[PDB]
Amino acid sequence: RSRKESYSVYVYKVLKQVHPDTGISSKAMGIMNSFVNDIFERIAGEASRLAHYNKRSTITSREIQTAVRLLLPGELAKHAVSEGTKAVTKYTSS
Amino acid sequence: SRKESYSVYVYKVLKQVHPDTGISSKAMGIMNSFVNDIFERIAGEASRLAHYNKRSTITSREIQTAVRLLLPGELAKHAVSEGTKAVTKYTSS
Amino acid sequence: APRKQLATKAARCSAPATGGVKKPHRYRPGTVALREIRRYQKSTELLIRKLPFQRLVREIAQDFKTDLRFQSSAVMALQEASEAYLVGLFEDTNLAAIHAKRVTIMPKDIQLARRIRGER
Amino acid sequence: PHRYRPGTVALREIRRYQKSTELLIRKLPFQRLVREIAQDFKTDLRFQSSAVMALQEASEAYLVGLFEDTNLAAIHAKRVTIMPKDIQLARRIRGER
Amino acid sequence: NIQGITKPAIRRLARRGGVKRISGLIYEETRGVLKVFLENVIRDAVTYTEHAKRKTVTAMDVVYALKRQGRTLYGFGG
Amino acid sequence: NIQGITKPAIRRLARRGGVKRISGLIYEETRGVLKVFLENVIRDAVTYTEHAKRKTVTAMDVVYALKRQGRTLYGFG
Amino acid sequence: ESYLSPAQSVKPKINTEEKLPREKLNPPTPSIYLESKRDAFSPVLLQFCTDPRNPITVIRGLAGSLRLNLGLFSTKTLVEASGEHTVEVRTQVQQPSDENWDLTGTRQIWPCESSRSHTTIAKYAQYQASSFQESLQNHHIIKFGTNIDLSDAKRWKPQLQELLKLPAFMRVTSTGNMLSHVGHTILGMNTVQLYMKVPGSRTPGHQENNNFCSVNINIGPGDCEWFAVHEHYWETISAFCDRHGVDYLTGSWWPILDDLYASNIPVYRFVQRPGDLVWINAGTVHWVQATGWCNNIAWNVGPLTAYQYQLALERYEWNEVKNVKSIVPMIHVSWNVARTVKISDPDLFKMIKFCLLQSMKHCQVQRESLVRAGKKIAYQGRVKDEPAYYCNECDVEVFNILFVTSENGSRNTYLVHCEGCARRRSAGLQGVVVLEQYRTEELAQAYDAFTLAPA
Amino acid sequence: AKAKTRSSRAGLQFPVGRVHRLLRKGNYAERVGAGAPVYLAAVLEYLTAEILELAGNAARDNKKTRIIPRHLQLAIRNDEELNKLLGKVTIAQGGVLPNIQAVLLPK
Amino acid sequence: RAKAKTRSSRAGLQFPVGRVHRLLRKGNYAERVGAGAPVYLAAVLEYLTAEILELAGNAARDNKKTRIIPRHLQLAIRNDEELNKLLGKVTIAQGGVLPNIQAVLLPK
DNA sequence: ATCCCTATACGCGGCCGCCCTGGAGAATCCCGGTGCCGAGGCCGCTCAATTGGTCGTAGACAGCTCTAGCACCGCTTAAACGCACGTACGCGCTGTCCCCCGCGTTTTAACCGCCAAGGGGATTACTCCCTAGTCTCCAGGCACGTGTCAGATATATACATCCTGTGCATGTATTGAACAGCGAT
DNA sequence: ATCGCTGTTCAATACATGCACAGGATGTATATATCTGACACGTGCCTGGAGACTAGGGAGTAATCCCCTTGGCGGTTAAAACGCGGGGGACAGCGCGTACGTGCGTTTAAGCGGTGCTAGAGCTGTCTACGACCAATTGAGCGGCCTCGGCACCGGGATTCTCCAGGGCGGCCGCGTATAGGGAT
Ligand SMILES: *CCCCCCC(=O)N(O)CCC(=O)O
Ligand SMILES: [Fe+3]
Ligand SMILES: [Zn+2]
Repeated sequence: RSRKESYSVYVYKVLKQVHPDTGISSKAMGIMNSFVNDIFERIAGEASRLAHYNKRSTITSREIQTAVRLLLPGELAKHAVSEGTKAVTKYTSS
Repeated sequence: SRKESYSVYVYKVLKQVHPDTGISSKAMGIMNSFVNDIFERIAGEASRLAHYNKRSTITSREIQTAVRLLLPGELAKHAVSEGTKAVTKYTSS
Repeated sequence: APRKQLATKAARCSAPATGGVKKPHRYRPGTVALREIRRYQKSTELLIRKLPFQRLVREIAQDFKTDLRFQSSAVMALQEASEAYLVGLFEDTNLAAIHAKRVTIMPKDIQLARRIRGER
Repeated sequence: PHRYRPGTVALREIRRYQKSTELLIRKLPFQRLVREIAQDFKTDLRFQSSAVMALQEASEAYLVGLFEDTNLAAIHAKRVTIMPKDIQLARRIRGER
Repeated sequence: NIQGITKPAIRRLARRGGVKRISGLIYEETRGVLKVFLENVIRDAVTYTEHAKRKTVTAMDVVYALKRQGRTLYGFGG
Repeated sequence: NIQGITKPAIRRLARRGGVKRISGLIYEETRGVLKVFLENVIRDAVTYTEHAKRKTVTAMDVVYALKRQGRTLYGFG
Repeated sequence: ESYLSPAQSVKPKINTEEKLPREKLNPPTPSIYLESKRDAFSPVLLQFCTDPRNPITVIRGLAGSLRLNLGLFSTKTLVEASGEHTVEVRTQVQQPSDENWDLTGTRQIWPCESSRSHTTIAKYAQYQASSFQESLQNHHIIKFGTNIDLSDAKRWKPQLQELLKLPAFMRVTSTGNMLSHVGHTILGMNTVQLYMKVPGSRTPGHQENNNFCSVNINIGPGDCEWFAVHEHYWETISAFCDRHGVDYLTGSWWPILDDLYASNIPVYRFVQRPGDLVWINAGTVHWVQATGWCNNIAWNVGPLTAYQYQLALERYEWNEVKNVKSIVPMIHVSWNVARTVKISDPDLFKMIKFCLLQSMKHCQVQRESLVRAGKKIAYQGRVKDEPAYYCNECDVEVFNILFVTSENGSRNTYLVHCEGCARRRSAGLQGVVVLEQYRTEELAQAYDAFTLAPA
Repeated sequence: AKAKTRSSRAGLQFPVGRVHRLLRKGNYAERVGAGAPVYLAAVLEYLTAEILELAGNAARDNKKTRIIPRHLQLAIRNDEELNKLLGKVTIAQGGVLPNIQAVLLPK
Repeated sequence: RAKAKTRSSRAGLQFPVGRVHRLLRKGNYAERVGAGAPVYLAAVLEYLTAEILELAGNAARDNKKTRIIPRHLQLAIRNDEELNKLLGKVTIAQGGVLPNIQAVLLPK
């Protein structure tokens, strides 16, 4: 009856981007959905704490970037920050 | 500007449990940090409880459940008793 | 120089045991253990029986709330968590045993691995 | 020449340092180490005195706890001396390596 | 009912954990450790379930109780 | 400069921890462990301060970094 | 090699191809009593036990009068005399009396159930006690206690200590028992052995290895059915050994009256009772069944009596040519006996003389063709109570000279070689040390020392 | 109109009003119940009073009036419940509990 | 109005910028959410998913399989060091363990 | 001036040795075969994201103060360093005894398929109770200033403790004595 | 029987640890004395909490469905349980030499007190863009469906490691050996 949203629709698109001839099982898809939800929660909570520390009431791209710097480990942090900056530039430009 | 701390109330509780004992400044800072820590813990757990059940308010139920989930056993029992008594007295007045 | 260490089997007298039914082939103690290690380190299936685990879970939960029904996925998740926890604990216990210059993991190894991890 | 047998002054020091709360590291060398470590991340950083004190307190707590765990790791292997392998085991079993 | 977790099952768990030789007394200790862990997680899950005014422990309750203990689990829900 | 944590300092820390005998190779190990711990904590604190568009590393930044790593520190706010 | 021929033989001769009625095929066997120590100790009783006329004699109540604490041999105080030890047991099926049928359930085949097994002593004690009272008050299975070592007198001190109030020849070993003179402790041969069993327990028929005389005391409370046969009919077994396929030596088989009935072998059927004693004469192939929960104290001795030695050496020769394992070195035993015994009979005099001369001759030839062409002829010296060294590629006894080298072994253990196997080794011998413990001069001196006292 | 602090109404010493304001401005939920601040303040006061009683006993056991961080550390690390609630917390100037492994005590 | 262009397309992403904005607004993390927070968060999540899925696909191909099961995800996570650090305190249900035997346990 | 005669350089040939090499046999893997069920693409819909415009305030910017972070000096002395000595402790080797492992056999209960009931989770619907918001009034608690007494530092003292050189006491590594087995006379 | 010899079985003797036990240095717990600066209080006021009313949406309660959780039955099939034999490993014990603890002398630099400069944290006022809010719209993603290939089970042969032999070519050991020339007669 009532709907249940999930990141499977976009996870499969990302998979088709990476491996254009590979699939994914249902259990693996659930694992990936849980991973996406967990990382979202971590980053969002860290950004909220960052905004609360500095007496801000809005979460901006800077808060997300600093949360990514704090959470992701080493090289992954740099790559994710670069991707996010490029995405925001593309979004604002267009 | 004007800071806020629990030092004013931590000293009342002290006087209600050890009338002739004082507290230093480092110790008072430790007590204030401890109160802040426990407040953050309980509030976050209650917020998670409210969000999980597809609700949008935090009430005595959520606070009691968070106290049960975070406090270890006997502390939890006594804290729940005291909180329920406090809410009862507050409502009665 | 003087050897004087010549030796042989010791004599004995016994009622005949005809037939001599015996099993000669045996693996040395340890090789099959390594085989089991390899076999279970390349699989993903659970190593505990489901029904006994469900019975234990219900027996434990009986002390918290009565008439507590369990979703099947709930018990499956509990089993997965418990077995992963035990596998990690056993890895740390084996590390402690190897630290102590032994190969046999003993209860003291488990106790040390739990104390260091902060789990009382 | 009254000489104490080995290990008798060690226990006295253990008792003396467990009864106390003072910071065991000299403040100036620790401050210099903190500044040197920070200069790699950001340049021309200024540290509050309270920040350096908090860093030193946290470092002392971490090292004391690690030494307790390493002492446990040493006693299990039938030894009174702690060594680098004991510390490495305490760190591995701790999930920080 | 803790005897359901048998010696062969504990041997399989240890083998997956990389253990080669297993002491005789380790099985009882493992049973106690498993019982302690299960008690903690099940108590948290039952608290979660009681909050929702329910009577069946859902997979989400177990996942939340585990994440509360510092043992996040993937593949049984959010 | 890392050598500023002298051998007597590490011996005092071990004594407080309970160690009775100390090997000769443990001082270098302790220096490495302390360097790694301080590096992680200081990187977290410097990121925290840099977010606030500041040049001074406040005691609150260190406390937040410690809370984030998993070492909650009382007595500094 | 050959050490025996038709020159020394006291062995009475009868032909297996004989005819026997039921009386001769089932006659009561000579039996006696004992009313004093002097009876058994007197030469009359000992000779009766060394007498070819009687296949076996019963000393009824011998312990019943002297009252030695054979009840201390009881498995009760045995457990209160041992908690942990080895008790070899032969698993067997509980057939009633003499009905050891087969799978089809209506045949009596010669082959019998005889399977090895062992565990802790207390395990067998528990099993036998429980199966007792018929397992807390045919169809049944029965573990069979056999050859339980008793070579130590410490844990069994009352037993062995009280087991000396009898004559030397009926004693474990003494100057009247050649087993003392072998310098060894042959298990189940020269040191008494106790074997517990349940009702129906069966030790398949056999002749005691080397054909010694046997001293058997069922301390009970169990009883025993018996089937004694004199030595003449021994090859008779072999006869039906071919007919029913079983073998006469080291095999497994429980005869039946008709089985050897075509052999016309009589059957000295009788029994004993708690506390009794019996002398199974050397050469008596006997098959026993403990029809009740019991425990035997049995061992083997040979009095210097002439008949004993000749009735015995036949088995030694058999084994030598049958590659069959023996349990007593006659060569070495003949030496120490001919070296430190009051040999006072011409019969046994020449009897030993012949094979001793053959031993001298073969050792002579061995060293002669192999002294320098041999390999470092060594002089070990034969330290006192050296265990008799037996080959392993053939098992034959190695006397004086021998071929022993550390055959690898991380602990460097030593293996023994004889001339017969030196062959499989290589041309003559090439690789194994030679160690002879008696110079020909010393052995010749001992030979000269051998004399017939005028006793 | 007659003012009355909600702490007095509930019988508490900790501030119900301040706790309510913190719960409202800390972004925990869209709404905050009337009894939630009272319950949370009562629990906080209970925990504070328990640890304070333990610390005062520890300090008096040392012949001192003022409570310092060492007494707080002793109270937290001695009692098992408080030790478990604060098992991953470092108290500044708290020190360590006095213990020595018996294996190290002189033979 | 004009042809509605999904916010994800403008950001050049494949994760839902609008859905991430919805979750941020309804998750009571902050009083207000900037226009750039959803885009940044969606891009970061998509990058992390791409990394994990590329490693898992390589692991699956090594195994001679077309689909991806949780075992392949566990292998990919526990091999890469940074991913293992990020997900160090996680357990993948039905994933198993990384094969390893202490060098001393090997037969002498 | 000649006999000597056994320890010394010589040898060679046994001696162990340490790996190599072979079959035999349980393991596990890979190729070919068949079949099922779940993942993947399609379809209908509905509700959530987009568009488009307005309102209010949150944060960005400029200006400005007064805090405290840094840097200096000059000295006291407290602690770190280096060295010499010895001891006890970590580490290797050896020995034993025993307790886990590999295996076979009995049994037992986990598991799969299917049936069947109903308890409770999940949803929709209606109603009101409660929480956010707004305004105003005023009380508590925060910053600042003061004094006084608890705790730190010092001294001199009496005491607890550890290290070493005394003694007795005792069960045992090591003696004579008291049993005898044992035999030719 | 006995005048000798003999193996056992008992007691008696000597010796080094367990432990008192003195002294005596050394470090420690203590008790009175003194003074500092941090706590505990008071003062004013001013930002935040409380009183009062509104207005609206979240939550509570009920009614209903139907999913799925439990209860059960039978047979089949692997997995558990029990017992056995044996070797490999845990534990102890002894040797040793090496590296760490202790104490003392030398001296490096941290702690401390001032003292001044200024870089920046922190406050205040302005206003401007940007995020929330709302109405209308449609097309993105979700719930079902169907289907067809990837994977799962199966069988049968192909390596392939284990695990015992059996040696074959390098080592040292050690027995043997030849002796002969400096010493002694
Ligand atoms: C060599 C093993 C047997 C020793 C001789 C006794 C024997 O064989 N028994 O069957 C004992 C029967 C008896 O006489 O008690
Ligand atoms: Fe016989
Ligand atoms: Zn031979």
